[PDB]
Amino acid sequence: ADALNKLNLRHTEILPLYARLSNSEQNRVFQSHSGRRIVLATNVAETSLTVPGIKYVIDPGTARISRYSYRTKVQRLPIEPISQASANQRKGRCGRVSEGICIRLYSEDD
RNA sequence: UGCCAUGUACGUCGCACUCAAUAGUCAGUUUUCUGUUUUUUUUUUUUUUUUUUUUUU
Repeated sequence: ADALNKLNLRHTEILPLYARLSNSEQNRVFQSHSGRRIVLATNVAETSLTVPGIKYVIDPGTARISRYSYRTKVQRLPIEPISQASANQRKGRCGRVSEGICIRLYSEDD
């Protein structure tokens, strides 16, 4: 968000979404606008909220995932590449209203 | 308190100071660094920093 607001794209506003987000802000994601909104979201939008009015989707293929190992006896949440099913879900999150394009910031072999 | 017999033997002398000067043996390639003063103090205690994610009579 700071990088995009430093970029200052014309007729474009920057909109976040995550789990700890305010209820009012989560409704402001849902409300209308004028122009283009670049939404930066997480597994919340991957799974639950179904943010509307999205044309294209960027998948870096990256998510923290909870984990619990026997050596450390402690819950961790490492940064791991998302699955094929997670990639397919993030891909399908954009073809709701019209034609969708999923730009994945990694390789097809990967 | 009177007397004491006669002749009877002599000379001259020495001492010192000393002694010097002597044989043969030629030569050693070119070039080089090395070098000097001056400000001096070198050294002084620090700190809290980010967030997958989702459900429970």
